[PDB]
Amino acid sequence: MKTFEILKHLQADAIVLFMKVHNFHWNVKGTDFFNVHKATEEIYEGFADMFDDLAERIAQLGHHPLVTLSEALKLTRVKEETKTSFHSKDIFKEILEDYKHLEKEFKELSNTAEKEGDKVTVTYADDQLAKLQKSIWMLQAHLA
Amino acid sequence: MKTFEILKHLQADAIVLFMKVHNFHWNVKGTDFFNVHKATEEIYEGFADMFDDLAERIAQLGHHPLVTLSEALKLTRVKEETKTSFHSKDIFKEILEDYKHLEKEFKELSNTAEKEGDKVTVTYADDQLAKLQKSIWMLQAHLA
Amino acid sequence: MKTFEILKHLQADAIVLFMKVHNFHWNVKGTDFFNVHKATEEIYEGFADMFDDLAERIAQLGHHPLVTLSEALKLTRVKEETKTSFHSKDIFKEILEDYKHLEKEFKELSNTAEKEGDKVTVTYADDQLAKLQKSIWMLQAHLA
Amino acid sequence: MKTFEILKHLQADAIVLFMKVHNFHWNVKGTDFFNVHKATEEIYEGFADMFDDLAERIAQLGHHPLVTLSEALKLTRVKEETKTSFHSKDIFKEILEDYKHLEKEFKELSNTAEKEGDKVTVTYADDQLAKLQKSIWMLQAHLA
Amino acid sequence: MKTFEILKHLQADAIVLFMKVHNFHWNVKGTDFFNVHKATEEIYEGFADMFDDLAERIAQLGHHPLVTLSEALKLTRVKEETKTSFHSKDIFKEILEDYKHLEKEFKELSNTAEKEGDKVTVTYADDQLAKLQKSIWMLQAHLA
Amino acid sequence: MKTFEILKHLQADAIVLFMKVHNFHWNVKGTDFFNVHKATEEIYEGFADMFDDLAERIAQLGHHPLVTLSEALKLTRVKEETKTSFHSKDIFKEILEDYKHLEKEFKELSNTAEKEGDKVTVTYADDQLAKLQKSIWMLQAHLA
Amino acid sequence: MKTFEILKHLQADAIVLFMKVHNFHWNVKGTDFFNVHKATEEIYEGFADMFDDLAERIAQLGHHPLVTLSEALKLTRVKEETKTSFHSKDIFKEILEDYKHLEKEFKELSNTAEKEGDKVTVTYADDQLAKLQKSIWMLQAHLA
Amino acid sequence: MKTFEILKHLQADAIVLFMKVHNFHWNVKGTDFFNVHKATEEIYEGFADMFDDLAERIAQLGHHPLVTLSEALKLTRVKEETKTSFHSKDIFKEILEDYKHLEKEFKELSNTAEKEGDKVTVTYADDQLAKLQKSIWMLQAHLA
Amino acid sequence: MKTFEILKHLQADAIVLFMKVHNFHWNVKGTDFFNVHKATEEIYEGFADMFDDLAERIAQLGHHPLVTLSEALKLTRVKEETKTSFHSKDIFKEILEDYKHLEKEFKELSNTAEKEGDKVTVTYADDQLAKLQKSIWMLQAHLA
Amino acid sequence: MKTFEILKHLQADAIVLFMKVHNFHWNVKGTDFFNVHKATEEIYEGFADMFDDLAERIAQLGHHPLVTLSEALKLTRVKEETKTSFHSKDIFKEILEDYKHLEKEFKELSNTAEKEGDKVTVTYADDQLAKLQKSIWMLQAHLA
Amino acid sequence: MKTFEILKHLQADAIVLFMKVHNFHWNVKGTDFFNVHKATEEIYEGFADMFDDLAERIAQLGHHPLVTLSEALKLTRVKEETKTSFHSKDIFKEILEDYKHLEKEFKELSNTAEKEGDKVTVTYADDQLAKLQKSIWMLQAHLA
Amino acid sequence: MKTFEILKHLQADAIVLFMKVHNFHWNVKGTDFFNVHKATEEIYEGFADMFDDLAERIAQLGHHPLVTLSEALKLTRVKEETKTSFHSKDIFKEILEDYKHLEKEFKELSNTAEKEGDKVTVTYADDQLAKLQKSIWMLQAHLA
Ligand SMILES: [Fe+3]
Ligand SMILES: [Fe+3]
Ligand SMILES: [Fe+3]
Ligand SMILES: [Fe+3]
Ligand SMILES: [Fe+3]
Ligand SMILES: [Fe+3]
Ligand SMILES: [Fe+3]
Ligand SMILES: [Fe+3]
Ligand SMILES: [Fe+3]
Ligand SMILES: [Fe+3]
Ligand SMILES: [Fe+3]
Ligand SMILES: [Fe+3]
Ligand SMILES: [Fe+3]
Ligand SMILES: [Fe+3]
Ligand SMILES: [Fe+3]
Ligand SMILES: [Fe+3]
Repeated sequence: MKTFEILKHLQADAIVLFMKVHNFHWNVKGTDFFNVHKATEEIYEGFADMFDDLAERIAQLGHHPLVTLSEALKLTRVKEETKTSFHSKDIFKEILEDYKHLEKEFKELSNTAEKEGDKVTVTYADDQLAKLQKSIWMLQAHLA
Repeated sequence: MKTFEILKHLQADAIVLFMKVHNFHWNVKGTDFFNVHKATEEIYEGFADMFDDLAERIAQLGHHPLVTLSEALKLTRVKEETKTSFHSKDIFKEILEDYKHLEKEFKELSNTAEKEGDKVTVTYADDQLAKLQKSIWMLQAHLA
Repeated sequence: MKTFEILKHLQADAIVLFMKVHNFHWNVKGTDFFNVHKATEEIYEGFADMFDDLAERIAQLGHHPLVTLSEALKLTRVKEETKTSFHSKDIFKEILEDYKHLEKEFKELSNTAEKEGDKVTVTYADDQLAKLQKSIWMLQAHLA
Repeated sequence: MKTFEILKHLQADAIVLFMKVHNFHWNVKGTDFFNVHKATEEIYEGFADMFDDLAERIAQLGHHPLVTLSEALKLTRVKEETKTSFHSKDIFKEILEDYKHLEKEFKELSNTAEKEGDKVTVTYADDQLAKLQKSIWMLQAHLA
Repeated sequence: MKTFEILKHLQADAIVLFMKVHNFHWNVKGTDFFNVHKATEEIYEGFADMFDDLAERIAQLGHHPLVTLSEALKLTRVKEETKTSFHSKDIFKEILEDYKHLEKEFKELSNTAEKEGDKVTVTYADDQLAKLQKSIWMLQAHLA
Repeated sequence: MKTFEILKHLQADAIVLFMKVHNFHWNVKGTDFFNVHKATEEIYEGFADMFDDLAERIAQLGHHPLVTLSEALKLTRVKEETKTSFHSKDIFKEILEDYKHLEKEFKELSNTAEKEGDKVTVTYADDQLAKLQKSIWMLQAHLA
Repeated sequence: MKTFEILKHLQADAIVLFMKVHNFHWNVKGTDFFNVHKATEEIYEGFADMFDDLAERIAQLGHHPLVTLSEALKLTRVKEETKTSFHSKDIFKEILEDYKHLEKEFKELSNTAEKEGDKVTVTYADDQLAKLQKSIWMLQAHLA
Repeated sequence: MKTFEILKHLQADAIVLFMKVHNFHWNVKGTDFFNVHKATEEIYEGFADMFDDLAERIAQLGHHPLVTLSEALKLTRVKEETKTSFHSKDIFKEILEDYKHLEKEFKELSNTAEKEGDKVTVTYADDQLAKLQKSIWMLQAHLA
Repeated sequence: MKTFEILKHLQADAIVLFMKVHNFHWNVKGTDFFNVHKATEEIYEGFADMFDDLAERIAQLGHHPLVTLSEALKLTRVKEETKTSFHSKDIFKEILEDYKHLEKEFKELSNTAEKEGDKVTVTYADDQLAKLQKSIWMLQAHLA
Repeated sequence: MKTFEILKHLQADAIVLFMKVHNFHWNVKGTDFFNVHKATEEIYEGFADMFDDLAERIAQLGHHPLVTLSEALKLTRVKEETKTSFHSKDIFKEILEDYKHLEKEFKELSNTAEKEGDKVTVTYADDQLAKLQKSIWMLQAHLA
Repeated sequence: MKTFEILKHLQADAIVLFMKVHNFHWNVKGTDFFNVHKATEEIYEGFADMFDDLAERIAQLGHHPLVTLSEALKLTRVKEETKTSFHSKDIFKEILEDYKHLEKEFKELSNTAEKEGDKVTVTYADDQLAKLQKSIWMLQAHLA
Repeated sequence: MKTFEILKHLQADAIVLFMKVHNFHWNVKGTDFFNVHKATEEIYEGFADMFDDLAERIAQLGHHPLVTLSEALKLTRVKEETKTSFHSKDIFKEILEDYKHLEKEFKELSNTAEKEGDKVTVTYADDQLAKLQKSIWMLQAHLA
């Protein structure tokens, strides 16, 4: 699996997670509501940035980003969430597991782009790893 | 078709159009590139607001917003765009036709919510009509 | 009961609730203290805006707003709170019930002002309903 | 008289009042000069917004806004002011009477647009009524 | 009369004056309307800060602030104003006399808190005296 | 023709051009719509500043600015535009010719005010020439 | 009297007027107190800028600005004000007469600097004339 | 123990608490993570201000602030925390006890500086007491 | 010498020092020019604040501030500086000695206002001491 | 060719391109004038940053940046543009080819600095590649 | 030598001085490093503004600005600096002499543009003289 | 020595240098006082950021940051400074040598993290090297 393919799969994961976290946003229950509600807004606004970043990296490489939701659904490795009620504990557990998935995928992006001498994608992959590793650390602490 | 059903169909249209306009964003060609590129960013940021607005209106009404992309695709009336190259003329024509569709749908939202005495949804529907009518006017002028 | 009378009763409720929520502000206990303390500040600052809005709507209609606390106490439908210690759960339950009361009263304001052809008051009533319905939704979620 | 006709007459009134209030701006006498001078600036900047708002509402409806001063003068119901010296009392009396005129005209705009099912114009008419009713209240108080 | 008692009486005066000055705000007549209207807004926003400051000082001392309007009315030394029409001269005279009252009361707060070694309350009392003495000076000049 | 007369004729031209450019604003057609629409807004906001500047210069000189639209129409040298549809090319050509006219008139203002020793008007005339010469240069480039 | 001499006399007038207007600031009586108090602050902050501007112009010319109050008093043409109570009418009359004096002096600065080919001082003199002529116009209107 | 000695001991406590609270910052566990994490950042940024304030007060008095960590450790009365995992409850209890300690020490600073006639240090001590008393109140409420 | 007398003498010192430091501002020589030039601007802007503060404190006490430069010169204890060339070393030495003078005078203000029970003036005196003691410390370091 | 040599050649290219793009800025013709004019300003402001960045990287490495235009002209690989009239199409083609050149040169900077273990220059080279690749993508789209 | 020729020679001087001052920026030695480094940045950012100003003035006059570095070098009267190490004293001396040169050249620009009746260029020349005369004054003081 | 060990030693160096530079801050002597005083504040605010950055990197790696000053003192390689008086020359020499030390240590962090495939730490190490290399360059210039 080569660089543009990894990016396209990640673009698909970003839009799917943009959606899944909106679900958490709307359907969180319990007294720390304002907190989760606030934090989920910042998270899905991050996914939409990731989505746009990945797409423009694909274009700059000479390839076509994904341009439909059905292609997103075809290419994603993320399970969509159908439940409609959550406490902060359940939401943080879900987001953690997805963060861990993305962390593995950005690690492969980094390593594969290095093998092809694509320095700009390495730098981009390494910047996302830094953000993911920090969020994973924080979420791991929420659950302890 | 009752108020929450109309809202849910519109929520589905917003996410699908959020995606379609990203396509225009990435794939516009020609010398007014910066202009289109800039304008499409403002448009899909509007769809994501519309998406979140509609969802929270659905929740406040006691119902569940849509929480998956496959439900978006099931409920939408919008055709997804598979082409990957455009000039500003082609993009503006597409966006106009979709604006006209939404304008009809928000008109039905307004009228149906009035029949049920749902004043808050009327006000919301009427605010979106004002924005749509202004954008339609402007787009109609781009194409003249 | 006619438009200016409904407004005056609501003006009385706003000042009384401005006070009741200060009580919650000062007397909240437990580890989410900063959260409640912050949120109550935003709530009673909203009541004081509501108080000033209702008063100036009364004046514009040709009538006198209420100008004393004893008239507030005479006209209010809100029970004053004498307790001086609370957790976030108790505070959110109280505020919800009062929000529901105001929501019924703004609904009557809307309907009565429509019967008299007072469009400006309808618009104002409908704007407050939108805010109340959103806050009710959120508070209902805090308690689930 | 139908919706676009009422709007066009109002567009004509806005430009004429934009001018009349500049006259007050320049020609106010007495020790509260800074006050009037300041307030008239805010008033004619409001008329120019009203002028541009009405024009773009006319365009969105499929019709042509007025595009010349002589058409403004043909269609206006406002008497132009030829005097060149005033105290604050004289200025506030003039502006009040014109505000009352506009308030009647926006009331007809609201009612006529309702009869045609033009929701966006109703909302716009109702927003201007709210501003006019507040300014009328204040000006009525200046003169008491 | 000991420190917390003086504070509680002052808390009662602040809410009562918050109300009385709203009356001036709404019911001022004459050509300097914008001025009074503006100044009264800044004054009652000061009383609400004073109200919240005094309450939190009471809490920090281990005691309960007042939490109802009827307790405000029981403890206040301020006469509520029932009239509903004023010129700037009448309003400034009223506010001056109330400022003088508060100045005497904050002087006693300062002296009593010194006798108990309550340095934080002294500093707070002395800060309010500085504000009151400046406002008294200015109001005394309005009336000369 | 003496200084105050030249200023008054220019005041008349500014209001007439304020109007003519609103026409361009509303009635521009073609794909660079956002651009023209944006630029015309900045242009007529400049004319309204010019209008107010000229008027206050007239007042400071001891004379009366023009205070009616019919006096504007009597004194102007600008032809009002009755057409209601344009491309950017047609709009820029129109605005250029009017800029050239104003440039000649501000040159006469400068020279005549110098002959009377009116230094403040010279400085003002010279500042407007600088702005006009820059805009003329730019518009001349649009059409090449 | 040559350029640096005119500047030095003006520097002396600026500091003396800085002081005289502080007197007005502190000692104004009557209900428009806030207005005068505000306006005098802006006026003496202008004199202190004028003072610093004139001084640095003197230095740039190779000469020494005045560096003591007694030299200010020796060189000034302004009468110091010993009274300690005023209404807005008395204050505006005083400031007008001093503005007229400065206007004559800046006119001589302009003409003398022209005779010596000192373009920078001309430009500076002409900028102060513009400010003075505008303030004179406004003050003349306060007194009508 | 004289004024500069009390200040130096407090400087030592501030740096030690700056460190201890970083520990809480990094090692907090549980779902209100964002809250604690946020609040601890604001707390240790306060200690570093206190540290710099105390040091510059010592210098202004003619003495040397502490300039090494080992001198901090020699002079501090605060126990360093070696544990590396906490919930919000444990953190708030720790911070409260340290706040109470500092409150006693600033009380002695105030009283000792009064005995020496050092007014600036009294004012500084009294300002820190106000902040400490407010934070103690809030923390006491977190634990109820 | 009683409180208002001490204040009036200090008002006289502030205006005289405002002037003396302008001299330093204009006439500093050497390579750290920008530094001194910058710092002197901040210093004389402080004196003008001190001047206005002292004056309004005098007024609030029922007395007349000084309103002429000749009264400033009569009452000041500060020697005016006639030299017109300095290095940073000479300027800092001068400013230090004047700071020390003011520090003694504000100490007497504090002590005398305490004897009369004038708490607001004490607080004001103590705030100026804090600023003076900090500046003295810094200037003493410049010269070491 | 070693790291400092590559940097110095790039410094020479940046100043030469800073100049060439000013030419485009001034001499662009056609109706999208504002667009090009705006974009060229942002481009040559980027070259001047690149120029200063490269120079300070050279200095930090122990070597001398280029300090004359004739050394710029000696070392540059960029052809200077002598034509003085362009449409947006011609300008974008020119800038693209130069962007491609710089992209090759920054790729060599990256690879050579890696061979010498100069991590800071690699990071800097990789950051410029990211910017260049994005601009190349966009310009390539302008021309399609 | 006529107006456009003088401007073009000055454009050449601005780019050459932009470069020479970058040299000072990078190569200043000694403890006031931050100061020089800061000041040189502000100076060469001024030259680049001067460069762009002169160029656009040339274009507005109907002529071609210089568009290559070799034309800059051909037309300049400024000696390029080849040294690569300086103290603040050496840098300020260099910049002063170049400021004096530009001051003579802008004086000729002013006088020649007056002879041709080119008012806009006079105003521009006179504005640059004001800036140059102020900087010359300051630099002359650095060296005393 | 492995990655987390290098980070922990650096965390210890950051807190120790945070302290040492406070010493320079407080105890600098001579006329460029404001400069050093300002620069040291920016430097120790950088160390506290470095301290917090290193700590959170340690936590994200699964290890415990240092949480006591005595552990800082145990692990540091930096000599604490006991002197209490300095000129800018002495301070800059000290800070340079410590910057050089940190530069060697961040180089080892980079190389060791590369050997373990820890990309996020490499990126972080390389970002600190860039800052250190720039500061070293500047400090080296201060001392030349
Ligand atoms: Fe994008
Ligand atoms: Fe939301
Ligand atoms: Fe209000
Ligand atoms: Fe518009
Ligand atoms: Fe609305
Ligand atoms: Fe509060
Ligand atoms: Fe105006
Ligand atoms: Fe000018
Ligand atoms: Fe200055
Ligand atoms: Fe400090
Ligand atoms: Fe204080
Ligand atoms: Fe004042
Ligand atoms: Fe730089
Ligand atoms: Fe430009
Ligand atoms: Fe942190
Ligand atoms: Fe990076």
